[PDB]
Amino acid sequence: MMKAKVIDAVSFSYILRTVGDFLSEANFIVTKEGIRVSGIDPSRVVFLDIFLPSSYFEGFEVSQEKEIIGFKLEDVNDILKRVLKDDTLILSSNESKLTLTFDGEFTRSFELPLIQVESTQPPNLEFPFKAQLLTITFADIIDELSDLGEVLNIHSKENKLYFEVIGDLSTAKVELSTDNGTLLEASGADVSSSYGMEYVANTTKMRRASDSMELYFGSQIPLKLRFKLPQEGYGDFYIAPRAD
Amino acid sequence: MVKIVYPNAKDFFSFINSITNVTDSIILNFTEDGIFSRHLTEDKVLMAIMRIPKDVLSEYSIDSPTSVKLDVSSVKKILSKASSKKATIELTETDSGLKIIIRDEKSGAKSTIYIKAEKGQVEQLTEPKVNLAVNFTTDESVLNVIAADVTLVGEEMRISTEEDKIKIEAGEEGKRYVAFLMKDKPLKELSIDTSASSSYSAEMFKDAVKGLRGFSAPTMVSFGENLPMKIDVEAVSGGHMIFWIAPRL
Amino acid sequence: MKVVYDDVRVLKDIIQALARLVDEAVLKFKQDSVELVALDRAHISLISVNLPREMFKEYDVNDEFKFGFNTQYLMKILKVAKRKEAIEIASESPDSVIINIIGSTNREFNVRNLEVSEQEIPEINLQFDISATISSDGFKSAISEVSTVTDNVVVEGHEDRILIKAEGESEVEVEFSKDTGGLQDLEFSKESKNSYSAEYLDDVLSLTKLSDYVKISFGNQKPLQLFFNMEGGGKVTYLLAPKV
Ligand SMILES: [Br-]
Ligand SMILES: [Br-]
Ligand SMILES: [Br-]
Ligand SMILES: [Br-]
Ligand SMILES: [Br-]
Ligand SMILES: [Br-]
Ligand SMILES: [Br-]
Ligand SMILES: [Br-]
Ligand SMILES: [Br-]
Ligand SMILES: [Br-]
Ligand SMILES: [Br-]
Ligand SMILES: [Br-]
Ligand SMILES: [Br-]
Ligand SMILES: [Br-]
Ligand SMILES: [Br-]
Ligand SMILES: [Br-]
Ligand SMILES: [Br-]
Ligand SMILES: [Br-]
Ligand SMILES: [Br-]
Ligand SMILES: [Br-]
Ligand SMILES: [Br-]
Ligand SMILES: [Br-]
Ligand SMILES: [Br-]
Ligand SMILES: [Br-]
Repeated sequence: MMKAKVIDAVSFSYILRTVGDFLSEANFIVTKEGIRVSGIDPSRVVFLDIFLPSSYFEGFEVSQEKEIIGFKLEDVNDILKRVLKDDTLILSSNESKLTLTFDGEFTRSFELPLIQVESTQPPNLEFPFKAQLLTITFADIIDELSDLGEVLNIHSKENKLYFEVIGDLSTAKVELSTDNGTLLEASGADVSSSYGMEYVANTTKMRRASDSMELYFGSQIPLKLRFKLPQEGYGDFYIAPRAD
Repeated sequence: MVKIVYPNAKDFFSFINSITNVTDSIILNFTEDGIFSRHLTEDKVLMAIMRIPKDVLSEYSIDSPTSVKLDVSSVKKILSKASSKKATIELTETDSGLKIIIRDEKSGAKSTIYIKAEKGQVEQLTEPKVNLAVNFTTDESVLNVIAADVTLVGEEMRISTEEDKIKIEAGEEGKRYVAFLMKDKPLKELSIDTSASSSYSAEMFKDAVKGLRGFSAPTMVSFGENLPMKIDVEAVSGGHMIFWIAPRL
Repeated sequence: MKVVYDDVRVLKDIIQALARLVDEAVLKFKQDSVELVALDRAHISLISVNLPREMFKEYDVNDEFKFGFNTQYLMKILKVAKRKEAIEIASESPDSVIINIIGSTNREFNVRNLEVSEQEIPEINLQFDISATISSDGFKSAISEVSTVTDNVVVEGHEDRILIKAEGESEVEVEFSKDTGGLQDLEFSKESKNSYSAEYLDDVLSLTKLSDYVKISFGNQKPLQLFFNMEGGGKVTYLLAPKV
């Protein structure tokens, strides 16, 4: 039996909507430090890891050392799509049911029977390049480019970040630097890699739950997107590089 | 001459559009009191009533009362785009049926639509004689949240009174829904005469409230113990849109 | 060559219509203006564009440069801009065109220049029986309404009114006259009536955003002419053959 209240229910709902792009089913792993969601997509290209610390919630109470709450992303998202502008959200549970309660205009409560979901967790990593930027800057650029191709090319040059889509009779390019103000910080070697555009584009909904993000990549190593949530929360997405 | 002019094409189309959630074969009744249309779903569960009194009408000329039988399936697309808040709407009888005239004050466009229609004898407007012990006022937006919530969870909606609260339930298996409405959260008004409880078709409630989206005025909802639900809204420009929902059992 | 235009939105409205009409087209950059003349894929209508250098923030064009492009592809590029941000079109090499969408971030597109074969259309002057000037928004509404019930837009001209009509299973008529105030100007010679393809008229409705008013010209057995006089000296003309 647990209970967690999110004041910004809308933003929380966009995190789960993002997870829903990669997973059909998942487990909320609930402990005294907060709630964790991990999973690998069917194509096995993306591993995702979301952690919402207890302090991320307005109220947080647990009865077990470790509670595992399996859910179907479509079903949880159908409910979360019912969220109103200024709703707070309370996630609560027992043995059989997961309850989502919206509060604000009036009080509305949905119950989903738990389902049994097989657990997850795979392989700490060194990256030769790290960038820091506003999530909205990232989201805007990736939405724009996502219609232009199937592969996103990323490379660094003298602490500058480049997003590239190589098309037919066209090539699209964006320069990200501290100088042009698009990056907050960028540091590391000159490296180059490419990733599936669909996977990267799926993370752009995190703009509604995150103001700041971190970007890590290297040659033939994953693209790591860390979306910083309040109170030390994060939404991590590791995307495998396309074969070279 | 059978002729009416309504001040706001957009409000008027909201009426036509509500009635359309029941049928596309509309019967307009031009009576001595104004115009009304009333239609029921095939199972007789949902009733839609458009009632526009002659006093809220900017022009009115009904020499002999008549009903007019229109298929608006194809013209409602035109009516939808031509209906502006700045436009007035005229409905006049022709030899072949009806003519709808929209005069856009902003674009200066005059849209005239001719519709073939059967003429009939004017039917009568009767509503159920029931006392609905429970009353509340809210807006369209609240009702549409509720409708979307319940239809997601199940096919039956149970509404009841729980001591100064209205309680709404749905789901008939694992997945459930519960909502509470109370004064100022979000009820504009609430009147609980005697404890009452009833169940209705979730689909029908959704079709009833889906039409109210074009009306911003306060919406009144009334029900009783195993009795029909009445949903009532007055358009800003005049006239009432009313839905009656038959109870289950 | 290099040009900078500050409202990529106006360009987007033009290319949108163009992309609904034909696959490839040529933007001809000359000393005084950018020109575009294109016959739709079926050869029943003519779109003409003139953009005087006066409306461009920067205009470095010393001789005729021909920008040949895929209309659908250029449409994708112009959509990466949302609000009032600028577009740069440049070219050092005749085989290559650089498009820059300038805003929060600079989006750079490197486009291969296309060798579109053109037919140097004759500067014909046409005699119209009527010219009516009505609001562009009004025109769009009338066309939208009539198109829901017919493929045959009947246009009718009198000394005091122009009418846009559907005749068939659903009779609809939209009037712009003296007394409705919908008629801004009228040049009357002769009573006119003709029918034009609703499909092709729908293709160019984005043009109604370029100006407050559209000058409509036609006659019996004459083609339909839509003239959009934009507030910068810009000129867009659409000429459409009678139906069938
Ligand atoms: Br989902
Ligand atoms: Br339970
Ligand atoms: Br797990
Ligand atoms: Br790592
Ligand atoms: Br490294
Ligand atoms: Br891949
Ligand atoms: Br989004
Ligand atoms: Br990997
Ligand atoms: Br009567
Ligand atoms: Br009334
Ligand atoms: Br409609
Ligand atoms: Br207008
Ligand atoms: Br009685
Ligand atoms: Br509706
Ligand atoms: Br209203
Ligand atoms: Br030249
Ligand atoms: Br010129
Ligand atoms: Br329209
Ligand atoms: Br004129
Ligand atoms: Br004709
Ligand atoms: Br348009
Ligand atoms: Br010009
Ligand atoms: Br022309
Ligand atoms: Br044709």
